[PDB]
Amino acid sequence: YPDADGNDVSIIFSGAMSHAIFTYAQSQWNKNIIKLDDYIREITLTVPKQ
Amino acid sequence: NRATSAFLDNPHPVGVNYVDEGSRQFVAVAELLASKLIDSSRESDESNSDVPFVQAYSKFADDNPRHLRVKTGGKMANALTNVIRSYYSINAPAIVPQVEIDRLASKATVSGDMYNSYAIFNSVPIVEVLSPARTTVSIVGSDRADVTMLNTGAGAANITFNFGQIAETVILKGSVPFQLARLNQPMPAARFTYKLRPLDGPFIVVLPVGNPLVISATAATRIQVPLAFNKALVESGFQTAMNDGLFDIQNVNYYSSFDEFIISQYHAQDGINRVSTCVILGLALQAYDQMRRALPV
Amino acid sequence: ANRATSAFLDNPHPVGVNYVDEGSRQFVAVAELLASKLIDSSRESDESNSDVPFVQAYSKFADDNPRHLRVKTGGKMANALTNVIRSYYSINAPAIVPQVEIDRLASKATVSGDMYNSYAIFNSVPIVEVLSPARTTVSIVGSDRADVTMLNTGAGAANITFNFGQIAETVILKGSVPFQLARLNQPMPAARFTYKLRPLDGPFIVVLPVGNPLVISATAATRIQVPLAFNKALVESGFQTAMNDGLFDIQNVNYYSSFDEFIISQYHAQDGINRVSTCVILGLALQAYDQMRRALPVRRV
Amino acid sequence: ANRATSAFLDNPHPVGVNYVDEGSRQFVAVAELLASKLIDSSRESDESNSDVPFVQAYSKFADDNPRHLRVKTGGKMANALTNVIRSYYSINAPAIVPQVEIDRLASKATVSGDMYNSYAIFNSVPIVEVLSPARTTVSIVGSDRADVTMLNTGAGAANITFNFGQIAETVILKGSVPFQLARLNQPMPAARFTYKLRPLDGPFIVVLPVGNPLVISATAATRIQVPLAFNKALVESGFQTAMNDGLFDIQNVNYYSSFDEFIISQYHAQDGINRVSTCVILGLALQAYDQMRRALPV
Amino acid sequence: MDVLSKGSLKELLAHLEKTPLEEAISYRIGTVPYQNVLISRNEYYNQLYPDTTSLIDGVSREGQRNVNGLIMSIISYVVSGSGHYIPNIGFMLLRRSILDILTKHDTGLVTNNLNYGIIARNLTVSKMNCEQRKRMLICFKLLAYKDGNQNDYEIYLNQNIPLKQIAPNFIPGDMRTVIHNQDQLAIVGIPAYRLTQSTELSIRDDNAKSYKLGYVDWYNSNSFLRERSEFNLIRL
Amino acid sequence: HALIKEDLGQWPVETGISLVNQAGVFAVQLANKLGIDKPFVLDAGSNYFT
Amino acid sequence: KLVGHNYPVYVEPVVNIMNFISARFVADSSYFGYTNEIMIMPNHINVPVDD
Repeated sequence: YPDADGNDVSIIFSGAMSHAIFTYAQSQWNKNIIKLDDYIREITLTVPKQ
Repeated sequence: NRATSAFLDNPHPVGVNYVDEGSRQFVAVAELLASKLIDSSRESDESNSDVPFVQAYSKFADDNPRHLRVKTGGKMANALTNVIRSYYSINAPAIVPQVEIDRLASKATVSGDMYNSYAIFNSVPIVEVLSPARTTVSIVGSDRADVTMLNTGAGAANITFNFGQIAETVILKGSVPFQLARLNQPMPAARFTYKLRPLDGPFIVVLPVGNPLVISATAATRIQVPLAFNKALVESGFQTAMNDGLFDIQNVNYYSSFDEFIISQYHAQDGINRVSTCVILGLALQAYDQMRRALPV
Repeated sequence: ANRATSAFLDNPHPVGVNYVDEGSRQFVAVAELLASKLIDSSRESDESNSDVPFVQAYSKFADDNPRHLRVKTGGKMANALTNVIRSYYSINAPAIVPQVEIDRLASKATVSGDMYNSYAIFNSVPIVEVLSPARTTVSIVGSDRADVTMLNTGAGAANITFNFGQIAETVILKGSVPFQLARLNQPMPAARFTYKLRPLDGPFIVVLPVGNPLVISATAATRIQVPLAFNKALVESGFQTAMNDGLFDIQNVNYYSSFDEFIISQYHAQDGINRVSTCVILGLALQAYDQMRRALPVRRV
Repeated sequence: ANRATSAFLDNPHPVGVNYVDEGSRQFVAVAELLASKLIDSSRESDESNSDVPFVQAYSKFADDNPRHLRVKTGGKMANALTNVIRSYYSINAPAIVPQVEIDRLASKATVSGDMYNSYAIFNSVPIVEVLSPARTTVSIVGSDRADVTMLNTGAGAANITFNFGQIAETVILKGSVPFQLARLNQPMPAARFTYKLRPLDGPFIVVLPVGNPLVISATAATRIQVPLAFNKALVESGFQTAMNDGLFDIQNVNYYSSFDEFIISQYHAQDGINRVSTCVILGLALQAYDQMRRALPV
Repeated sequence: MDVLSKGSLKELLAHLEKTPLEEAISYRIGTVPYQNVLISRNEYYNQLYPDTTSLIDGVSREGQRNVNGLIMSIISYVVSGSGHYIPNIGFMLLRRSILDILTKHDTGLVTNNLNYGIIARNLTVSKMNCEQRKRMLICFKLLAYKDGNQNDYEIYLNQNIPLKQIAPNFIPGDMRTVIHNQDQLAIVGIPAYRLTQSTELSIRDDNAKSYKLGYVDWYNSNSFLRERSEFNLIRL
Repeated sequence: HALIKEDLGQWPVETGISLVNQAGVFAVQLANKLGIDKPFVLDAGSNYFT
Repeated sequence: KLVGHNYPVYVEPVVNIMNFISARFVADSSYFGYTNEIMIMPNHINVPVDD
């Protein structure tokens, strides 16, 4: 079923440990996935003013 | 005339159940898991995903959290709440089965005991202040004792101070300099502050006729506690448990803080054995505060 | 005839009605999260003997790198946080920060912004009213522990009425000597040292005999909904820093010794439920103000 | 004229002038860092079932492996930390620890001993003097919360002078009943419950009406530069432990209830500025002493 | 942001045609203007910094429900990017665009009997810069020509010589004057090189700087966020 | 009778060697088997039947 | 250096993942096939079991 922000959520029958490890891995990689505009803002701060 | 501290009067007996090695392991396990539960909640709030909280709640409550149902805390919360009730008073029922406690204690392994550390408790015990004729003595306060004394007789009066034998050091300060010395010892010159060891014996303080003298007292007592003990958390847990009504049982005494509770039980007959149960209650209250903050009900 | 009341409960000044929406709450929560990162990065920079951890945290916080020959104060984030703290205290304080700046600053982090996740216990004891007969003198001293000293001269068995309000959850009474206390139209029990009372039970009558002054020490506990990041130690330290810096030097306002007295006094006023919501947001902002100001110390004696 | 002063402000004893150099400051900061890891090692020992995290941290702290035979004391670092604390309190205490040992202990960690990169709020109320007329009686009680009780027995009202010193940043006055306080040569304000004062402005005059006693509660806040690793809760606990352990037992010294009273009393001396720097280093050492002695009690 | 970015009379008038009156007004109570306050500027001074709150600060302030309050809110939106709090304006006026309120008779609003000297004093015309002064005079001329008060507009300009020098050169009824106008009215815009992320002393200066700094980010990341809300909706 | 079993494999543990060392070595193998060691994004929205 | 290394604030996700897996290996041992306690009993003694 669709999430509010357009993501797809899958409900399945799966293990407690396999679900815990897989979803924790997803959350760790996700916080390092950012939009291009935010990436440009971070780059602009590093480069000189002009 | 005799004046004594209010919090030291008639300490009610504490519970005699859930004090064995298995029960102590259950309290230590509960504190360890509750701390992880509150740490995951803060990490969960900061980030977008709620994965850390789900895993912590599942370990604590043995069921996955659900949006429709409220987060009660599971069987661990129910066992912890009733065990706290039993410790306070001997009249509180000991209903929680031991097989259920043993099963919960096996969730995690704790490498420690209840006697591997210590904590300083700043509750001043004034067992008695014996005063002669025409000498009014009032004792106010528990963390800081305010002994206001005033005499109307023509001659100076001697007032006996008994601080018990459990406190390590007692610090005395006065509104104006006063003379104090042990029994059968020469009086020193007037000083503003004194440092005393309560084992030294009853202390004699003189009172001039002129103006009232107020003595401010502080004390430090060391009690063996687990290394995970935290005085800030046990104070919050004590207040929360009192508000929740876990201590509403007949023929018991109510205290302002866990500091006064443990000191009053210490200053009683069979006080060494009472204190061990009180320390277990302290760690249980530490777990109760952390869990209730993450799961308010 | 005679009436006595706690000093901190008299005339609670109105709180600000600005910066209380969802976007402003997210801004305060973002500030607390990023101010915490500043403190940890300063500890890491000290241990690592390098400025790399501090530069990264300051750049995220201030959108600018630390500058040589220029005191580091926190940039626009510090300016916005300091002004909204002033606005929270009183209505007389102006509203200066625009809405565009807050929305820009609220997007730095991914905080929830919820203000009702958890609870906190406050120790200020409210004594709304103590009514005394003509020949009795009553004094109320203290906020964390209230000492009520009462003297009865002549006649006998003066009746003193205690009104602790309705907001406080539990109140514990301790006396220098055992005393008698019971509710209205109830029999007086045997004298005992301590009492546990629910302030909602009603006015409490205490029997005071002649001579021998009796002092009652009262401690109270009140529960207020607060975020999970709430830490009372940081809030109280931030409160003193704000008072020292002069952020609360506004006209026609009341000054308090601690955040405990502030939140309790506002709770006991009329429409106090909606005042507490603003006070909690002020507490989180003062938490951020404390961690930010310790990481960057401008004031030098 | 009756003059009443706070009990804790009188006769501040001289503090030690040793172990205040850069090398010694790094030693205290190293001790705080290594004692913090020692406490955390206990929790990391519980997540597993082994004692390797604790043995690993003890060896770093004590330069020797723990043994089941003897009581874990702390090694050379424990003796150095204990003796350095004694030298801080009084100038009569010997400086037993050599500087070579301190330099060796300071190289364990790479911390920098900068003690002026943060601030702390201290709540002791400094009341230097309260001057009252003949008929009035004034009593000052307490340090964290100063309860000044004044009774006027004369025919007319009395003026009482309050001097809060020149160090405290803010002082908040709350009275049992409304009262009037104005600075010298300024018109009296209407009766209010609460007054906020800046002590530097000048002495304050309080009008005492004839009748029931008036009690004023005072709370003060003072900002003192401290290291960033300062923890007031941990410092206060260490002070009580050091007092109980007898680290402060030395002739011709003054004893205080809390580190709040100690630092404020030293600050209010004739040359109190130089004492505060040493007192802050003592607090950081006391913070390390609390963490270490709790992990290793003797 | 969008209104302050327009740099020509054509663009400003086109924007006011497409913008409803809802954007001009705000639903935040704010504070009362004309108040001597002390604000915190820790970049420069340890002491608090005095200033006076105004209607052109860029922050919503309370305003009355008369005709003057609505006009003052519109002018503040043009020159500061934020309007005032006028309680319960009504759906009938909120759907109308800003230009119709200024230059049309179908709004049901009587904008006659308006004093430009009083309005200029309330908006602190002595504190606004050349571009803000120019924008204010554009609104005045549109109001004057719609109600047939061109003489009162000229009288106001004669009394204020500094405003007469920088008066706009367009006539509201003639299209040729609008297209050939060469006024520059851009308060904010993308600058060559960059501007330091530093605070300013005044309330107006700091708020204006916050608009300039955030314009670059607003320029790049506005199309998608606005489109997500615009989709599946009917315009007012 | 019936039951559901989660099978994550068998990982023998030696008592003498430290448990944390074995857990870390097994963590690398478990992450590789589950496919979470490298940065990744789940694509399971198309795994359905109507 | 390995013993005294301090984890940076921006620690890599692979380290966080491995710490999560190792923690679950120790905390929940029944999932991976080992336990801390066993019991040996004769057949004639009836033990309450999971039925």
